[PDB]
Amino acid sequence: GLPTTTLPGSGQFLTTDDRQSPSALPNYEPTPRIHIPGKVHNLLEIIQVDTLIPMNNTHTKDEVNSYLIPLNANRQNEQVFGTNLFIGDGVFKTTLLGEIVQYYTHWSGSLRFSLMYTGPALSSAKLILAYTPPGARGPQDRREAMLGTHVVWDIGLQSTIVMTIPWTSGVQFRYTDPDTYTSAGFLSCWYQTSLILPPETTGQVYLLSFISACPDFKLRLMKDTQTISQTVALTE
Amino acid sequence: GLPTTTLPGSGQFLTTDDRQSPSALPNYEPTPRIHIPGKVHNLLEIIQVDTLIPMNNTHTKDEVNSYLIPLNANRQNEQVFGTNLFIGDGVFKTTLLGEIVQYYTHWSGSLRFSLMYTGPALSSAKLILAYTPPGARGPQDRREAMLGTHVVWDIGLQSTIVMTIPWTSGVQFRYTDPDTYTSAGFLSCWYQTSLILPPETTGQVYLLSFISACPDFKLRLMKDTQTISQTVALTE
Amino acid sequence: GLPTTTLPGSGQFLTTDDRQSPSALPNYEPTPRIHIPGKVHNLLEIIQVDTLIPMNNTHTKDEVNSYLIPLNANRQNEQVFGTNLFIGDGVFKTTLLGEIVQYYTHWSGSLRFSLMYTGPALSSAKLILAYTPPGARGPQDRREAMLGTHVVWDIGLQSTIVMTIPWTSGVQFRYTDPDTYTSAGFLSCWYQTSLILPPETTGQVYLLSFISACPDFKLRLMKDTQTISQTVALTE
Amino acid sequence: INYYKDAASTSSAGQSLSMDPSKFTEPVKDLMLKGAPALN
Amino acid sequence: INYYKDAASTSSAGQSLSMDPSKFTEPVKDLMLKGAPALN
Amino acid sequence: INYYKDAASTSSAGQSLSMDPSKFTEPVKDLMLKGAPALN
Amino acid sequence: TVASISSGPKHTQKVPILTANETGATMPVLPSDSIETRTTYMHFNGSETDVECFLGRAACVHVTEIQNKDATGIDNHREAKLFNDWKINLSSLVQLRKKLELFTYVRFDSEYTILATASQPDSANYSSNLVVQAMYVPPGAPNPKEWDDYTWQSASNPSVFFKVGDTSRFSVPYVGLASAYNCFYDGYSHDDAETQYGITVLNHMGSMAFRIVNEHDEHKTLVKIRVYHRAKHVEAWIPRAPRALPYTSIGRTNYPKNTEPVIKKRKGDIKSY
Amino acid sequence: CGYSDRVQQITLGNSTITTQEAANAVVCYAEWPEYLPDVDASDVNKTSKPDTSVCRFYTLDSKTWTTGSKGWCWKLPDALKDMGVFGQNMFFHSLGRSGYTVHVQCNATKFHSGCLLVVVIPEHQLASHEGGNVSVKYTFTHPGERGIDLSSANEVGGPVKDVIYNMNGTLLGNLLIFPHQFINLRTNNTATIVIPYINSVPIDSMTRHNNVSLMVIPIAPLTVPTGATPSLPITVTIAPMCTEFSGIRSKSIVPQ
RNA sequence: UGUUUUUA
Repeated sequence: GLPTTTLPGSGQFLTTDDRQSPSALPNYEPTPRIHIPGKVHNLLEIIQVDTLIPMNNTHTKDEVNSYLIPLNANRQNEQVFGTNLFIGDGVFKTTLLGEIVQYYTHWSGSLRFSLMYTGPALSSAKLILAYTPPGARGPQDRREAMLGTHVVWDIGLQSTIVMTIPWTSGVQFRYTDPDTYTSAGFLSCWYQTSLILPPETTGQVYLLSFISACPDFKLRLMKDTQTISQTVALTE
Repeated sequence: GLPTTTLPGSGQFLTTDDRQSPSALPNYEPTPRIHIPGKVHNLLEIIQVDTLIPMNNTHTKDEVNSYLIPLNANRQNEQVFGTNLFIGDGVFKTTLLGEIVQYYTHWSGSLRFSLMYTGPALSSAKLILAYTPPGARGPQDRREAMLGTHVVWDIGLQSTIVMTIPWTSGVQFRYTDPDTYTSAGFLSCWYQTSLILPPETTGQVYLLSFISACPDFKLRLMKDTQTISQTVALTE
Repeated sequence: GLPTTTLPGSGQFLTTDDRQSPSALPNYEPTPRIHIPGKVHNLLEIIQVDTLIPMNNTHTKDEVNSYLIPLNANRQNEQVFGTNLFIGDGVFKTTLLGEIVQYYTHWSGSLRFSLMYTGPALSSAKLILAYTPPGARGPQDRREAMLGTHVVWDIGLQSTIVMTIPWTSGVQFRYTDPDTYTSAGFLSCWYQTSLILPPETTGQVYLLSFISACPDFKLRLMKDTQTISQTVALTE
Repeated sequence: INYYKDAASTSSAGQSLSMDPSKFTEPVKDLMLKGAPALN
Repeated sequence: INYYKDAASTSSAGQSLSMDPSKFTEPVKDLMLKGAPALN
Repeated sequence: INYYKDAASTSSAGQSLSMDPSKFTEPVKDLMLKGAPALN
Repeated sequence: TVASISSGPKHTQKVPILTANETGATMPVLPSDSIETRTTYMHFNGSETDVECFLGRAACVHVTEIQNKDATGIDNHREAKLFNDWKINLSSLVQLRKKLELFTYVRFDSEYTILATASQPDSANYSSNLVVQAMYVPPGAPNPKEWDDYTWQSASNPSVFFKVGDTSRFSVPYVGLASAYNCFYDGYSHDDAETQYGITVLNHMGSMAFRIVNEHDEHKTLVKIRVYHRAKHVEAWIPRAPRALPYTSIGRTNYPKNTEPVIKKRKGDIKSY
Repeated sequence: CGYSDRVQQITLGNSTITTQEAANAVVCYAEWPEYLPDVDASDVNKTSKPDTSVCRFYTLDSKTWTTGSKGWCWKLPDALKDMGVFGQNMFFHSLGRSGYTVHVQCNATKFHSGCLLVVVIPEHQLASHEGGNVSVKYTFTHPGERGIDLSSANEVGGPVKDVIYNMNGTLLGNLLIFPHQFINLRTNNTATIVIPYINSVPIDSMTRHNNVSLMVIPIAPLTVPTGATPSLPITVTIAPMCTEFSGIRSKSIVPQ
């Protein structure tokens, strides 16, 4: 018989090792494969899909209103919303991007941020979406915000703006978990001109906010999420 | 010596693993092979053989009468027999098909159901064999039964009808053990016209019922049967 | 299964064995490589770099003065400095050469000893650097010293002399740890003529001493240094 | 690769793909075709 | 080298390099080009 | 022969035979030859 | 592979930044569309986000206490914990459940790892060298009723014997009746007013029964068995909204009454950072 | 070369739908509905393909969108069980397979504000409000053309109706992973979603199992101009396509 | 040509 020497770490159970094993059902034929639509090979496919951000993260309970960014008429040089860009935390935590991101430790690449206007067709508004790279505070005024990466958004026939947050980092990868060194910066929106509503219309109109990954997006080092928990093993 | 690392599950005895092993009788010559008729390679060969169903499953003790489906003369629009099609249960449990089927967890394919008439040659009858696919109850009348898969059987020189129960299922495999989701449906027989007996003949005539598998039949995931039991290991 | 026989030393953990092992992060992509200057492949690269010897090893505390070899004006036929050539001990212990050398048990090859004069440009001096091979004591006078390997150094426009200590040994390798049998010998410096200082200048001028390895230098049998110690495992 | 001298030491043969249910299903002297009168 | 008869015994397949996010991102009947008016 | 999918699973690379001590020993703009006056 | 292309100033009637999300399409807008970009490369394959990697590492799915003790004067060996039965499900431990429930249909070959660890909480002189039998009981097969019943014979049932402290490791092919398992089933067993919703045998992996084949010692030894499942050759369909609220039951989408808000309320207004 | 992508016509059978403010139709998972091929078929029975008698637009009874409307949910093929010949075939056959062209309609003025999320969820397994292991009863999951109004009160054995949690314990904002379209009143008055047959089996029981679920959910609430009726009608029109039925049989009896 | 790449 072949002389062998067993290395240390023999008889260890490692939850990550992909080894062959004996089948407990030999010569068993598994059910044939049929065509099912919506086959997912990679998470990086589905993370490229826009999902609503609960940006109006200001409610006592979870509400539909939490997804609605309020716009107010006849407001000049004023803030619409503001958020940090810890995508594994805050407003982003509950989004598909955030949820998938939290299954991983490191992230890189560009984020895709969308705003959709839901006000009357006979209304008009210009907004400025501003991304503030890290190292500077969240902008406290518009003049400060516009110094960074920004898109001036004219609201018209096209209801949606798509502002890409360009990958602005020294280190090649950022932490998904809120970390100071790997802070992504800040995102803000301001009134460029104002919201003008047509006659016979009152009150607040709303933006819908979306977040998606750009195809240059990266995730690595899988981890357990903190988005789900249990004390007791479940029963049927 | 070759450095090795022992995986977890080393020194386990798995009753299904087909490994090489040292022979306890080296250089032993086993008796020569001779030709014996009736070689069985696969169970799917023998399961295609018709065996009698104890359809008259109505007796205090097991009887030959249990295999005899009674026919009564001068009965119009009336039921002959009825059964569900759990082939690992009920009337089918004790048949060769049922017995082999119970050694497996999943089954698929078409069943072959045969009726053989044993009444006088000078007798006449028309019967309707009806298969009711699942989702509908067992038919309570003939008009209900004939809406499903059915064979109108004229009894004559050919004594036997062969009604194939076509594989009517959404899921590709059914459970051999009675399960609601994987119910195969119902089988019934009715008087299409009536049984007419010749003069000088009285009483009941009988059908013999057979069940066999069609060559498109499938069985998988071997299991222990519940058709045999013991409390004590046997002695000679 | 393949018959095997486990050799003795199976299940041993040897800190030196370079074996394959299962990765705990499968399919993980490590950060891309970028160009960083100053890549070190081998210690024998960096050990060829001159580092200052604390030859003036005569102070109560570690001082900058310890690196300064004092020269005195109008001294004839007198010693400047003297040292043994245990490079893993004494004046050499704290140098880069000494520090790297102490990570190894055996050393071979030639040492490169440099002196840099830091006195006035209008000063003049001739020094004799003498290497005394082992078997003879450290030279007590110049006439004794000059009988060995020596460089007569004229101090001028070129501030630095580079005296190579030629590998003078019977055994092919010497011990880095002070050992009598593998003693490397002695190094000394003497006034060949004298130090003459210009008018209006007083007191001591200084030499800087450097030690480096020649490209024929060898180190082997790695070991733990005694240049660092701890009683308690550190915390953050 | 077999690690032993004996044939008994080897693993199972897998599957005999050669079926013939006819020897059990149709063990008749005269040939009976599906569709033809069984007796005539 | 596979040490077993069964396909289930084999190791994982690694990566499907074939992605197509379009089936999720752009499940539209008419083709929409980046830059072109989404509606016209 | 590597028994694993991962590069991290492999053994050490042995030796980089490529040395160049010059980057540490002679990191000078102008070339200095042994024997030539260091400064002129 | 190019990550970012070089792109300079844009003065164009093509506005890649303007779209209509009303279409339900996510336009592949890049940084090159909103900013001036430099050329960068990915240096990245996306190997770790493949479903085989995402869904294809071992996870605890079941934990069970069984006792090797004298069986004299015990009427139910299942309930005295001389053996325990586990209806195989990956829906009992929530961390793995959420991962699987990112999808509607999953087809995978399984790889089980069973780790038995012993403890003698009361006076014991030695650690018994117990052998656990893990017996796979598919639906229809006689579920063990006694710890040394005729069932354990496993003449046709798959069975594993392994020492306590050590582990077992066996692969199981995809055993589903359908072409894929249902993580979700919007239906019933049949058209009945009181039949079970969601719960269906489409996901009946089978059952696993665990006993210690050893006879009793004088001391009671408690063996906690931990079942680990690793999915292999994973295929997944129909990505879903991630689970937000905690679970209450196996195979049900049920969530607790009076459950807490999962959207992380801000400190300050919508304008705060 | 001029024309429009907002002006659309869908003709199925004897039914025709027109729209002049359409957003680009969604084809779920870029896969058009198709008949089951022989390589995926399990059932040996020749399938009844009912053609234009069932493959036509059935308009569902209109819903009223108010400022306080939470949303509506329909189950398919359940919603169409009482619709012409499709419903009959559904009940007369053991097995059924069908794709759908969903067309949701909500028109308003250029003064109106509001946004509907029209989303198709495969295997939309509802959660019980009673928690624990409580089951949702057949009658509540199979409402028919009435559908489930999420603004309504809970019922014993009924589903949970908090639209925020998608009736299933997932968040509303993430429904966009499913094939969806918005009716943004400023942009759009009609959503269209072509659904293929989505199941783990090639064909299935249409009565006991709902393959897909149509949800119409107000995200941005209805804001009508001053003096207007604080209501808008929402009309759902569904057409089966590539419909297959197998295993014809006595008509199935279902609860209620 | 208010043109975008690639190579010396």
